[PDB]
Order: sequence, then structure tokens, then C-alpha cells
Amino acid sequence: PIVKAKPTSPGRRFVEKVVHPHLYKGRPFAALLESKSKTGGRNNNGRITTRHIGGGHKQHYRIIDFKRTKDNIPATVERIEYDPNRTAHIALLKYADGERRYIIAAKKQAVGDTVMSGEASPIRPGNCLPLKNIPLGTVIHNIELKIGKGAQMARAAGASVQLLGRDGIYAILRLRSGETRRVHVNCRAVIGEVSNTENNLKSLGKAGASRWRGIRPSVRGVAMNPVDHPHGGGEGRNKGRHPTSPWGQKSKGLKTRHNKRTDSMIIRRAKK
Amino acid sequence: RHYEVVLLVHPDQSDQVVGMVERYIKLVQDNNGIIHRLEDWGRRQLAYPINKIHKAHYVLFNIETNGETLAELEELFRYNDAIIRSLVMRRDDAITEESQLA
Amino acid sequence: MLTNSDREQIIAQYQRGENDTGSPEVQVALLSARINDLQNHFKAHKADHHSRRGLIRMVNTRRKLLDYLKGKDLGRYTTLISQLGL
Amino acid sequence: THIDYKDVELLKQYISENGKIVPSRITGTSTKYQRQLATAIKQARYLSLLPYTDNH
RNA sequence: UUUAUUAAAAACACAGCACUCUGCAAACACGAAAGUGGACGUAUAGGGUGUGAUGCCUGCCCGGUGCUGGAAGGUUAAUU
RNA sequence: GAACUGCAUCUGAUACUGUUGAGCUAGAGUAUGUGAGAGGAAGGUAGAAUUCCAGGUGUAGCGGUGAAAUGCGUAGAGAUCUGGAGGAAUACCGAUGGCGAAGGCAGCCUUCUGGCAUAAUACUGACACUGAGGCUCGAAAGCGUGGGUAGCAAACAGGAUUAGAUACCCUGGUAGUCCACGCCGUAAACGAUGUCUACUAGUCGUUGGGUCCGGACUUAGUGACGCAGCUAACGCAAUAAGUA
Repeated sequence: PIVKAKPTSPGRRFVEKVVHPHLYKGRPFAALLESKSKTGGRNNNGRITTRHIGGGHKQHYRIIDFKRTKDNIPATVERIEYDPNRTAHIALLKYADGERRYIIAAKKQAVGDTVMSGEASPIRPGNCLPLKNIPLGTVIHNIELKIGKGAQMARAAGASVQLLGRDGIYAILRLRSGETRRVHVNCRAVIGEVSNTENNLKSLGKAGASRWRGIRPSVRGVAMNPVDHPHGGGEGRNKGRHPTSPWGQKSKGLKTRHNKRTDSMIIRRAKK
Repeated sequence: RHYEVVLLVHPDQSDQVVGMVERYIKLVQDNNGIIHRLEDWGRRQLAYPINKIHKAHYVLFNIETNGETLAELEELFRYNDAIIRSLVMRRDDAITEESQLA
Repeated sequence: MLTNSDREQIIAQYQRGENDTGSPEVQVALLSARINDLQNHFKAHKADHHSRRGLIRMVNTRRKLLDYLKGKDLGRYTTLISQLGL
Repeated sequence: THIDYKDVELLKQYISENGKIVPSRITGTSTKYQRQLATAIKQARYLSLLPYTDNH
């Protein structure tokens, strides 16, 4: 849940932290860990290609099983861990043969219960099934897009997908983006929504807390000079022009998708 | 606790309407439950179309079980997809007399 | 709820006399069992105010009987509340 | 004596021509049996033994 | 935090708010391309824009210029 | 002289009040069997209808009003048929009917759960009533946060009407109405009638029981009348506004 801090400092007055007593207090499983150095948002040219990235805490990469190809071998949930690489919690799975993996933890997934992968699996949270074997109207997460590639959609904390129906070899999914789209029925999904549903209820409180997460400050275009940004310039405060990015692309309403090879997968979008 | 459950199954699955009935019987009786009545009203004609069909198979079995097996049964009915309707009622006593629809 | 069997178990445990089922001891014990059992219901149904009204009446009746029993015989009252953890 | 939702042939003479429940001021039934009859009719309507309306 | 070396501020940033884009080979950015960053992340995410704790709040105008949707009609390139 | 209604201390009486010992069952409760119910809470589900989306038929209107107009429609509406999405409410039953302390509570099913009504027996043995403060609950609107959003609709936009029309009427329409969790604590929250007792002509309905022989009696409600009595009058009248 969400815990307010007492206003014992002005940097604490608006801290509302997400607290989970039930997640592991110890260190992650060492064999599923990879080193991961920060990038600063710089590509192989050493250029900033993504702004406001830098600093923050050193973190290891947890290797997540997004594919779930250990079918028909049951696993038990050893522990539910915090992951610094995502907003969702992760579950350490312990298979019958003793192999250990990490998966995205579902909300209704506790330590001790048994998870299954494959086509003859119960419709319980954490089980991975092909979309043709999941009853319509089941709330799912961790959606595969290409067959065998692993989950790409509905992975963030609290993420759920409505499985609306079917047309041929396609499952019709309503995503939390307000988007109805086709996915091949041989692609897999995991039952239930994703854990850490109150991720979006948190309040960082102070600028240093955003710095701890590797985010550098953001400087509005209107505060620049015209040589830096289309919004720069002016005696005093002034906008003057249609809002746009520093590269001159409009930022209020202009659509930017340009992908014809996937355009047939998309039923529709919602209007609000 | 005595329950009277009426199942409403697709006519395209009337051949397996027997097999699912025995599966439910086995599930109820393997949890120390009792099955007091088991009728079969056959291919009745619906008074209004359900899921575009006008005829469907009716099976009423008055069983006696507990809450956990009742939940298992209800989930089975939900996921069968051959059952197009289910009515689970609670009865104070056990009913074994032949119904008026058979 | 409480079954007939466990209600009779409480009655038998707190019988002052033979098959009395009406003394302050058995009344307070039965009310105590019912309240402690209804705690389970009201932990899952917090907004059940219409049921909570009756549970509050149970609490009030048990308090009335405990005060009456204390004023009648103090040894019996101090024994009863010690048995029931009150 | 007793009334059930599987007495569809009995419920027919207490339903109207267009599927509406006939009132007690017409049928003459007691309040208690009228309540039971309404419940049984609603259950039969759910089980599709009786029509809700006459034009579905 | 800032005009290294005449300006430290009411300027910038800030937690928070809103709009808008983006279904993943994402949008976006570097690059001639390959290859990258975004991110071994996945819409509770990521980008852009404005505003700037909090409290009470945030009226009217879609004519202009943008943006979004529409295509009946008018006009309209190479080509032929 | 009377009085100074007063106070104090002794003595006497025990009807009543106070304090006490014992006992009793008629007030108040308990156990046991049946019964009715839109009582409450959490889930699920059904069918009619609206709205929207996409198609088929089809063509020149639809819609609306006291009349109109705004609006929608030749980019093909409205109508008709077929599919899909979604939200909300639950026609008939339905009833001065029921349940709830009030506020309130209607499709159906399950789970959890409160009270009541009723028969008899056994039991406790005054355990009672009321209640300042206190606490709890408490329509609708409203507020916070997060969802949802079909219909309706404050605000708002337009069209009419009008001298004007910040309205009534019309076409639209956002908050809200719906959900979760918290506030708010107010209503003509009314029976404008505090709660709880006992007693006082009667007549006719109705809901849930019970006992007898289709009726009779009795119970707890819920209604219409109507004596005595009460009332300024209106009226109330065993569900009192009568008698205490």
C-alpha cells in the first residue's frame, strides 16, 4: 500500500512510498544476475540520444523468463522479490527438477503456490498458456507478439489485458492503451494482472528521489535561447509558436506512428 | 447442503452430454457427496434463442455436497463452454421424486 | 454461525444446574461465543452495518448480564470473566 | 399445496398471452402463493422454459 | 542550480499537475548505412510540450493559425 | 401571647421510600422446533430497451413543437434486417403488500450474516424503563483519490416565445448520477405526533403465524371507519391527540 511520510522535513512532506512487507528482504538469486552498467543515455557514437538519463543507483539485471518454455514441469514460488529493473515484482520459481527462474509476479500470486506452463494448465495466476487455450474474458498479462519470442506486452506493474474474442488464428485483445488488436492464437499469455498495482499511486516527494532513479533534470524549451530550441527567445515569458520538440516536431496532437507492415494487426483505438 | 443444478448444453454436444454428467458425478461422489436425483429432459425447445440456437439439452441433477466441491462444480460449468446455461439452487431437503418435465 | 452441537457444548460447560440454559453464566458464555464467531464475518464485511447493529446489541446484553451477575454474586462474576477472558 | 418452476404447464395459465405475469386481482391467488409463483416464473424465464416477452 | 573572470536572483531546476504522442523492429534520438541509445524496458512504460509544493480553484471564444477525423464535389504531378 | 414554616439530640411507629437476608414468577431474557420477508454485505448472471460502431435493403426526408426553428440527412439520414461494444436500471408480478431503529430496501442465483413472528416445554429469577453528556448509523446534493461513462442531466451553447426571457418549451451538452475507499452529517430526515408501560364501546379489510370445528377464536403488524373522552377548531379516537 501507500504510506505517507510525516512532514518532518520539507523534502519529506510529500513522500508517499509504496510498501510491500511480503517481499524478500535478502539478496536475489545470484545465478540469475547479470552486471549492467549505466548508459547515460548515450549510444555507440557517445552521443546523447535519450535525454535526462544519468546517475542513479548501481543495479544488477535479473534474468526474467519471459518465454516460459519449461512446460509440464510444475514450479513452486520460492519468493517474491523487488526488482530495480522494472516496476513489477518478480517471483523466484523453483521447478520440480530444481531449476530456478525469475518470472513477472502476478498480483494474486503468493509464496508457495504452484505455477504451470504449457497448454494443459489450470487457469490460475502465473500459469503460461497459448492464447487459444485461455477462455475469453480472462484477464491476462505478459503477451507474446511473435510465436516463441517471449512476452513483450502487459509487463509493467498492474498491467492487464482483456481477451475479448477470436477470429480465425487471431485473438482479439484490448490493451490498457485503449487499443484493440490482433495477436496470433499460438502466442502465449500468463493468467492474471501484474503485481504492484499501486505503483502509480506513489509520490517521489523531492528532486533527489528522481535523481536516485537515474533521471536528470528537464529544461523547458521556452527557457532557452532560439539557437537551442524553437521555443527559445523572447523578452520575458512568451511562447510564440505552435508547441514542438527541440527537433521541430509538433507535440500537441500530431500523430507519429509510421508502420505499414503491422497496420493490419490493429482493430481499432478508443476515443476519449 | 443439498443443491439442485440444471444444466443447459449445446445440441452439438448432446453426444458428450452423458460423459460430462458422469464426470460431474465422479467429482461429487469422490468428495463424499451424495447424488440424489439425476434426470435428463432431452432436447427441449428454448422459448427464446440462446447464442443463436433454438434447441438445447436439459439435464437436472439434484446433488448434495459441500461448498468447496460446489465451487469446483461451478468453475467446471463456467469453463465447459458446452453448457450454455446453469441454474444452481439450494434446497432445504433432498428431492428424489420424478420431476414434471420427465 | 454456531451449530446446535457447539451451542450445546457451551451450555453443558457452563451449566449451573441441570439443563438450565438460562442462567447468566450460560447466557454470557453463549453471547461470548457468538460475538467471537461473528468477528470472522465482520472482518470480511466491514460495511455490514445492519448486522453490526445486532452484534452491538449482543455486546450490550452481555454487559447487562455481567453487571447483574457481579451485583448478585461477585465470586461467580470473577470466575466467569476469568474463564471467558473478559 | 406447492408450486415449483418445473410446473411449466401450471405456470402457463398464470402467464399472459405476451409473457407478462397475471395479477392477483385477476387470477385470485393468495399473496403468498402469488409471491412464490412470481419467483418460479422468473426462474423459468431464466432457464428459457417460458418466454420473457412474446417478441424476442 | 546559474552568467569560470562586474548579474546568485523574482532567473533555471524541483517533487506535483495536464495535454499529446508511442502496441514494440515503439514513438523519439545519433548515424550515409550498418550499428546503436530508448531498453535486455513494454502504455502503472517510454518520448515531447506547458505548468510548477500545497489550499481554494481554473470562466467565455474553434472566426485566424495548427492538430484530429471525413471525402461529396472542385483543382491538381510524373506518366500515358 | 402567637409565630419564627428552621436546626440539633434523644424516644417511639413501620404504611411508603432508602439499606439489607431469603424466596416467587407476572416484567425482561435463554435453549429447542417451524415460518415469512425489496433486512444487510460480497460475488456471479439473464432478458427487454437505449446509445454507439460496422455492414445489407432503400430513398428524401427525419426529428421536434401549440406552431416553429436550431439539429440530423443526398458524404445516403430516418425506417428495416444482421452482427459487435458498453453502461445503467430491473417492465409485468406490485398489493393504505412486506422487511428494516430511522435513513432506507425490488430481475434471478450462490456465499456470509442481523432482526422478527410463532408452538410447547424447560430454565434465569427484577437481570427493568428512560437517558444529560458520549458514541454509532444517517436521503439527496456536495467533496477527495482512483475507475467507469449507455441514458438522463446542473452549468453551458444554440433555436424559439417575449417589450425583455440570464426561464418555462426545443435541439444538444459537461459535472453529477454508477463503482472502490474515505469525508460530509444536513432534509417538509413528517405521522410536522420522543421512548416505554397499563387501562378504556365497537365494526369492516389486509400481511405472517397458531388452535379448533368452508367458517370461528386468538396473536404480531398494517389500514378504513366509529362511541365515550379529549380538542380553539380542524380533528384524534386500542397504531389516541383518551385515562394515568
